[PDB]
Amino acid sequence: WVTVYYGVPVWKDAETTLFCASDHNVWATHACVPTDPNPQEIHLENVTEEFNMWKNNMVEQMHTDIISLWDQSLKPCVKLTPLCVTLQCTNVTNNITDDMRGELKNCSFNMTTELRDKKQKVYSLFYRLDVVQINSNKEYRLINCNTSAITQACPKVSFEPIPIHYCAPAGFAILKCKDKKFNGTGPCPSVSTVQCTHGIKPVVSTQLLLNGSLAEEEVMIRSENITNNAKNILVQFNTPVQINCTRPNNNTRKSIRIGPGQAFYATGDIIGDIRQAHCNVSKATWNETLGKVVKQLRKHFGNNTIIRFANSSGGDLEVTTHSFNCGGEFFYCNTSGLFNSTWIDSITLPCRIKQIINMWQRIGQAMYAPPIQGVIRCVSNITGLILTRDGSTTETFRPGGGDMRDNWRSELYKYKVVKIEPLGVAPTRCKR
Amino acid sequence: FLGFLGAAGSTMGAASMTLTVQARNLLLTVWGIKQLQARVLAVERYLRDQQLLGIWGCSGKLICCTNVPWNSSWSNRNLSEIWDNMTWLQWDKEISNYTQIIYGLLEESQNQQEKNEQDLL
Amino acid sequence: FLGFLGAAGSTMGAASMTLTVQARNLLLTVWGIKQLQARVLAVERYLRDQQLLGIWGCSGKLICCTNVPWNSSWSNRNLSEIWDNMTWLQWDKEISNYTQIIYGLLEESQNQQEKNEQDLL
Amino acid sequence: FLGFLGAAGSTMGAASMTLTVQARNLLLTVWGIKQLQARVLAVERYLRDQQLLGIWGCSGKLICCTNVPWNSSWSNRNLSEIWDNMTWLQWDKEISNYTQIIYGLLEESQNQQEKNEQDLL
Amino acid sequence: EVQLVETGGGLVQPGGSLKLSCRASGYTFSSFAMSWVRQAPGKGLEWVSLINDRGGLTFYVDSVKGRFTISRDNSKNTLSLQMHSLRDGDTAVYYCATGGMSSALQSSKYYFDFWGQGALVTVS
Ligand SMILES: *[C@@H]1O[C@H](CO)[C@@H](O[C@@H]2O[C@H](CO)[C@@H](O[C@@H]3O[C@H](CO)[C@@H](O)[C@H](O[C@H]4O[C@H](CO)[C@@H](O)[C@H](O)[C@@H]4O)[C@@H]3O)[C@H](O)[C@H]2NC(C)=O)[C@H](O)[C@H]1NC(C)=O
Ligand SMILES: *[C@@H]1O[C@H](CO)[C@@H](O[C@@H]2O[C@H](CO)[C@@H](O)[C@H](O)[C@H]2NC(C)=O)[C@H](O)[C@H]1NC(C)=O
Ligand SMILES: *[C@@H]1O[C@H](CO)[C@@H](O[C@@H]2O[C@H](CO)[C@@H](O)[C@H](O)[C@H]2NC(C)=O)[C@H](O)[C@H]1NC(C)=O
Ligand SMILES: *[C@@H]1O[C@H](CO)[C@@H](O[C@@H]2O[C@H](CO)[C@@H](O)[C@H](O)[C@H]2NC(C)=O)[C@H](O)[C@H]1NC(C)=O
Ligand SMILES: *[C@@H]1O[C@H](CO)[C@@H](O[C@@H]2O[C@H](CO)[C@@H](O)[C@H](O)[C@H]2NC(C)=O)[C@H](O)[C@H]1NC(C)=O
Ligand SMILES: *[C@@H]1O[C@H](CO)[C@@H](O)[C@H](O)[C@H]1NC(C)=O
Ligand SMILES: *[C@@H]1O[C@H](CO)[C@@H](O)[C@H](O)[C@H]1NC(C)=O
Ligand SMILES: *[C@@H]1O[C@H](CO)[C@@H](O)[C@H](O)[C@H]1NC(C)=O
Ligand SMILES: *[C@@H]1O[C@H](CO)[C@@H](O)[C@H](O)[C@H]1NC(C)=O
Ligand SMILES: *[C@@H]1O[C@H](CO)[C@@H](O)[C@H](O)[C@H]1NC(C)=O
Ligand SMILES: *[C@@H]1O[C@H](CO)[C@@H](O)[C@H](O)[C@H]1NC(C)=O
Ligand SMILES: *[C@@H]1O[C@H](CO)[C@@H](O)[C@H](O)[C@H]1NC(C)=O
Ligand SMILES: *[C@@H]1O[C@H](CO)[C@@H](O)[C@H](O)[C@H]1NC(C)=O
Ligand SMILES: *[C@@H]1O[C@H](CO)[C@@H](O)[C@H](O)[C@H]1NC(C)=O
Ligand SMILES: *[C@@H]1O[C@H](CO)[C@@H](O)[C@H](O)[C@H]1NC(C)=O
Ligand SMILES: *[C@@H]1O[C@H](CO)[C@@H](O)[C@H](O)[C@H]1NC(C)=O
Ligand SMILES: *[C@@H]1O[C@H](CO)[C@@H](O)[C@H](O)[C@H]1NC(C)=O
Ligand SMILES: *[C@@H]1O[C@H](CO)[C@@H](O)[C@H](O)[C@H]1NC(C)=O
Ligand SMILES: *[C@@H]1O[C@H](CO)[C@@H](O)[C@H](O)[C@H]1NC(C)=O
Ligand SMILES: *[C@@H]1O[C@H](CO)[C@@H](O)[C@H](O)[C@H]1NC(C)=O
Ligand SMILES: *[C@@H]1O[C@H](CO)[C@@H](O)[C@H](O)[C@H]1NC(C)=O
Ligand SMILES: *[C@@H]1O[C@H](CO)[C@@H](O)[C@H](O)[C@H]1NC(C)=O
Ligand SMILES: *[C@@H]1O[C@H](CO)[C@@H](O)[C@H](O)[C@H]1NC(C)=O
Ligand SMILES: *[C@@H]1O[C@H](CO)[C@@H](O)[C@H](O)[C@H]1NC(C)=O
Ligand SMILES: *[C@@H]1O[C@H](CO)[C@@H](O)[C@H](O)[C@H]1NC(C)=O
Ligand SMILES: *[C@@H]1O[C@H](CO)[C@@H](O)[C@H](O)[C@H]1NC(C)=O
Ligand SMILES: *[C@@H]1O[C@H](CO)[C@@H](O)[C@H](O)[C@H]1NC(C)=O
Ligand SMILES: *[C@@H]1O[C@H](CO)[C@@H](O)[C@H](O)[C@H]1NC(C)=O
Ligand SMILES: *[C@@H]1O[C@H](CO)[C@@H](O)[C@H](O)[C@H]1NC(C)=O
Ligand SMILES: *[C@@H]1O[C@H](CO)[C@@H](O)[C@H](O)[C@H]1NC(C)=O
Ligand SMILES: *[C@@H]1O[C@H](CO)[C@@H](O)[C@H](O)[C@H]1NC(C)=O
Ligand SMILES: *[C@@H]1O[C@H](CO)[C@@H](O)[C@H](O)[C@H]1NC(C)=O
Repeated sequence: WVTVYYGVPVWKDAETTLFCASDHNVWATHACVPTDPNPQEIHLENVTEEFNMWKNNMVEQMHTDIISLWDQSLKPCVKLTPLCVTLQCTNVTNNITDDMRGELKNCSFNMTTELRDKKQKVYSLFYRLDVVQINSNKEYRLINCNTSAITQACPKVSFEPIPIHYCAPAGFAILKCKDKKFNGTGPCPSVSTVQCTHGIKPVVSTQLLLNGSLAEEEVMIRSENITNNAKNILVQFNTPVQINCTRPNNNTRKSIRIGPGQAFYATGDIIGDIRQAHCNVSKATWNETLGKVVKQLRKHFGNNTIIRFANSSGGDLEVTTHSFNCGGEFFYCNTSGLFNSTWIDSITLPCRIKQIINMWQRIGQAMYAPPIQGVIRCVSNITGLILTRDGSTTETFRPGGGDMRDNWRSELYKYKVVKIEPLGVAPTRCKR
Repeated sequence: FLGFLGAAGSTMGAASMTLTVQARNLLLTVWGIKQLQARVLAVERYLRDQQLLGIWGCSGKLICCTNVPWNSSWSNRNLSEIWDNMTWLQWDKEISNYTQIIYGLLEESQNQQEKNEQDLL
Repeated sequence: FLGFLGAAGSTMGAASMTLTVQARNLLLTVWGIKQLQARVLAVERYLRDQQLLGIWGCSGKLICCTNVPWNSSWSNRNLSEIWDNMTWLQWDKEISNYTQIIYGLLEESQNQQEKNEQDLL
Repeated sequence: FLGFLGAAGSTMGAASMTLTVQARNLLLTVWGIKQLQARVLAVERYLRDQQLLGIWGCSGKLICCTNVPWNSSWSNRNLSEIWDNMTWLQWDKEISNYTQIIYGLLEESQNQQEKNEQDLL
Repeated sequence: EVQLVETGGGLVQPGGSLKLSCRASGYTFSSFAMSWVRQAPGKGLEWVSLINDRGGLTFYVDSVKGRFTISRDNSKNTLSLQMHSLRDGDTAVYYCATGGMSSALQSSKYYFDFWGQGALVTVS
């Protein structure tokens, strides 16, 4: 009666190592498998499968893979140890608008030349956020000098978030939930098997989620525990909100040789006048979008509840502002103009710019972002929010972020990895 | 018709006609190592299943009819329910606790068969 | 007599007596990875061929006589030309375009055979 | 009863009932490479033995009765001494020098058998 | 309610050939094995042939083993029986029946569940 079958369509939850595939990058370059131009997807009829986006180890793998790629891409670049010197700084005062008063420092210093016998007197411009006043009222040091070594990113490697596809190894499969209005947990019908994930762009940001995927029909609210104020709420929009950012300053770049084969890229004089970096969000669009978000929050908090939006709480710049990398430069924008309302042209968000960047939440590994010549203009899609609930007739929501896993969890929520188990036995009516 | 796992929601007797579909899908130094480990594992898992079929006397087959009786205590159901209503995922859950017992019995009946066949030659 | 590939220029029926000759020849961290990849690949290629023979019902054989008829459209030649004049390299070119058709037919006839043999037990 | 190699000191006919016991036990970047090499080798060694059984016509078996006669010059002993007094370790030493001869004969008789079976079909 | 309807010629010369057929309805044709049974003009029943549900396996009584062919087409819901050579001893009513075998993955039958009315064949 026992009959053995091999090739049985059975699987179990499993954790494995997925590989990257893709169609001068920081991330996926040549250490990545070329994609299949005609990838497959198979609908599974009558299959109900339980998904849990909050326990999805694909998120942990992506987090680890992008950090490791980031570091490998800085390892061979120029060390800026020679730059951690006493700086003599004054204010940049030439044609400065009020918003930029005190933002730029004109600093001179004694730098190493190619020969070990000689030094050179050089100068460069720094942002106020890059330096620390010491002592002699003009003496400054770079901010990272008492904490860490700093390296210069190689100005040939772009930070463009080129999409990565994750693919399963043989013996494993990735299941995709196609059930619209899937909130991240529990069972869903309409499951399909895919060879690989769609391309996911490793966009790094806080508060606002940029350039991601959109909800198919309705704005969705997803959380690990909606009643736990210690958990974040991810909000996925069903329409994009366009945001236009810029650094309206025609910068120049100069190369300072600091050794036999090494150079420091310094910000030189700025052409034209000095203006503040900023981002524009269409006001009507933002209001309509916020409209939809509240309508959905009411489903969990009550339709007679007062839902208020407020700006961020205190913390470091990387937490309280909207951080993003665009055009090759790192912007920190003030979002208090977006989250200032009860219930529910353009809105201008002022921004600050930094050159010394501490990625993720690490201490000890700083990088210097070389300046970009000319003027930067960026156009991107806001596709979602990270909100934290501040908490008896009202609830206040504030922008959150800083934990990058939340930005990938929002794209990988539809995927699950399973292991195929091809043997099975069953009673039949035959005998060897 | 159906591709890989397309029969997963089908009944056990509707499935089990697609066995070759699933069988064929089983096949910077740090990235190199991670991928070699994934590939080596896929091979090791494949070979363990093949070794197991071999010791049960089912080498080279997708469907292997054995000489072990079915204990009604493992699953007291008729062929009609098992092959026409149930899917393989449901079945796997139903008899998960008896898998090792069944495997032990399959190995033992093959050892006896293999020896009887030697004595007859 | 002949060693590996020594029969390559021989006719198909003179060759095919040397099948075990070829079958047995199929078996600083950067250098380590390059060699592991070469070794892992050799294993994966070997296993794919063995899996394929298995699903066609030819496991464990070097010569396997199947139950699929030969379509004259694949190659309209008599046994005398194929086995006495042609070499295997020439033959492989002649029917390259029909390889996938033939493979599909071999898999299907085995699925039918395997099921008929279950019903007879 | 006995686990892996527990039958090593037993006689040849007491052992050889434990064949599945042994068969199943055959299955910072620098550390990663050392372990991948160990795993790749285990697979390669396993497959060479399986390939060899295949070309001798013993695929899928632990005990395979062949059609090659035993030359008394390889070991002039009766079944009683070989199966009841000797252990497998002792036997392996006794006929070590004839292993390659025997293997060559096994391959050749299979080639002849395989062809005769084709002519009969 | 199911139906089995035998059709086919009823008068042949010995040494000739004859094809009978049976149209089925009211059940899934493809789920059942089928057979032919003869009723001698003045005696009892005799089993002649059996075909599997998928049409791949056929069985015969020794007396027709080298003469008759049983075939099935699941797309038309029909059986056929091709007689050749023909003997006087083959005169009988030929009944189409459902049952006889099993498919080894379902409960066995080994009995005949449904019968048609029978074609009458005379060998002159
Ligand atoms: C959200 O998606 C949008 C759409 O893709 C994305 O905006 C795009 O960013 C890229 C890179 O910043 C822009 O492409 C640049 O366009 C300027 C135009 O003059 C070029 O000069 C740039 O080339 C320089 O850098 C290259 C780096 O490899 C060098 O090779 C080259 O020689 C130049 O130095 C580059 O082409 C693209 O135009 C925009 N698209 C739009 C609509 O603006 C946006 O950034 C994404 N959001 C986030 C946060 O990333
Ligand atoms: C930053 O300070 C430097 C001097 O350390 C300024 O450069 C000088 O500008 C005067 C203007 O008359 C020139 O005559 C000097 O020759 C310049 N010195 C050098 C070394 O080039 C520089 O312009 C200041 N930059 C800003 C933006 O204020
Ligand atoms: C490196 O120097 C900075 C600047 O002095 C130190 O950070 C300051 O710590 C004091 C302690 O009361 C705070 O009040 C300042 O606001 C901090 N400044 C900044 C810019 O954060 C920093 O702790 C020093 N690091 C080490 C390792 O000594
Ligand atoms: C973000 O922008 C807002 C206003 O655009 C800044 O808000 C001011 O903060 C000071 C701090 O005490 C208040 O006294 C002002 O009244 C605030 N203005 C308004 C209109 O409320 C805010 O500080 C900026 N945040 C950051 C981090 O720069
Ligand atoms: C912002 O979102 C819109 C809508 O998803 C994107 O526009 C679509 O891009 C796809 C890409 O092939 C086109 O096929 C669609 O027709 C586009 N829609 C429209 C209305 O043009 C848009 O590109 C996104 N913006 C960014 C910067 O990614
Ligand atoms: C401000 O811009 C004008 C434009 O030509 C320039 O002439 C002037 O010198 C600038 N001011 C300073 C302080 O450089
Ligand atoms: C630079 O501008 C800031 C603006 O508040 C002012 O406090 C500071 O004293 C200025 N420094 C110099 C050297 O003028
Ligand atoms: C450079 O070194 C000389 C040496 O005396 C010193 O006087 C000068 O102030 C230094 N320059 C700067 C900008 O510190
Ligand atoms: C998501 O849907 C499941 C379905 O049971 C529900 O239990 C869960 O609470 C929902 N999540 C939220 C945040 O409400
Ligand atoms: C969700 O958060 C509330 C807040 O107290 C907690 O009591 C509840 O147990 C949490 N739910 C789960 C499933 O842990
Ligand atoms: C933002 O709006 C202001 C309104 O005058 C406009 O001048 C500015 O250029 C806009 N910025 C962007 C990035 O479009
Ligand atoms: C962004 O730039 C595009 C360019 O055409 C413009 O149409 C759009 O309105 C701008 N968005 C905002 C918020 O200004
Ligand atoms: C946003 O929507 C609310 C709905 O009451 C409306 O009152 C408010 O004026 C809107 N704001 C804008 C900028 O249109
Ligand atoms: C919220 O709207 C739903 C819609 O049916 C309704 O059932 C529910 O009672 C409403 N809650 C309040 C507080 O009115
Ligand atoms: C939020 O707005 C309040 C208004 O007084 C301001 O004090 C606070 O600093 C703002 N938060 C941030 C991060 O700017
Ligand atoms: C928040 O809304 C009030 C309403 O009058 C406005 O005065 C205030 O400036 C707004 N805050 C920000 C940061 O725009
Ligand atoms: C920046 O200044 C250079 C000086 O020649 C000019 O050619 C360039 O067009 C300017 N860029 C912008 C964006 O105005
Ligand atoms: C899914 O269930 C329906 C219910 O009858 C069935 O007809 C269909 O064939 C099932 N799907 C598959 C792949 O068999
Ligand atoms: C069936 O299993 C029970 C325990 O579940 C065992 O006692 C019984 O002997 C088994 N029957 C046979 C025939 O082995
Ligand atoms: C056999 O199948 C029938 C379905 O009609 C079911 O009711 C019965 O319980 C089954 N027999 C066993 C062994 O349970
Ligand atoms: C099992 O399949 C048969 C097929 O006709 C169906 O009639 C029966 O109701 C099914 N039983 C269950 C429990 O689904
Ligand atoms: C398998 O073991 C678990 C352990 O709790 C038990 O709950 C389950 O019912 C067992 N399965 C069967 C079929 O008895
Ligand atoms: C090469 O061709 C000649 C031509 O007759 C043939 O005799 C010879 O045997 C061929 N070589 C081999 C290896 O058969
Ligand atoms: C032989 O191949 C032709 C097409 O090349 C096809 O139409 C024909 O049916 C095939 N013959 C058989 C017996 O399958
Ligand atoms: C059979 O072989 C002869 C060689 O004498 C050849 O001329 C003929 O064309 C062959 N037949 C076919 C099927 O081509
Ligand atoms: C094929 O081999 C036979 C063997 O005698 C030979 O006579 C014949 O000419 C060969 N034909 C061709 C085309 O080489
Ligand atoms: C195989 O396909 C190529 C494609 O050009 C064709 O030229 C060749 O003749 C084909 N081979 C056969 C045997 O038809
Ligand atoms: C070891 O030798 C003794 C000697 O008689 C024997 O009885 C015993 O069984 C042997 N050990 C094993 C594992 O057979
Ligand atoms: C047995 O081996 C001897 C050499 O050791 C050899 O001469 C003899 O022919 C062999 N006997 C047989 C039957 O092959
Ligand atoms: C056979 O066994 C006996 C043990 O009683 C031994 O004395 C004799 O030598 C053996 N025969 C051979 C072939 O040596
Ligand atoms: C071989 O085993 C038999 C088993 O009874 C024993 O009597 C005999 O003495 C043993 N011979 C040797 C040489 O150990
Ligand atoms: C095997 O070869 C060695 C080589 O010295 C020899 O001593 C030994 O006796 C040989 N073994 C046999 C069984 O003849």
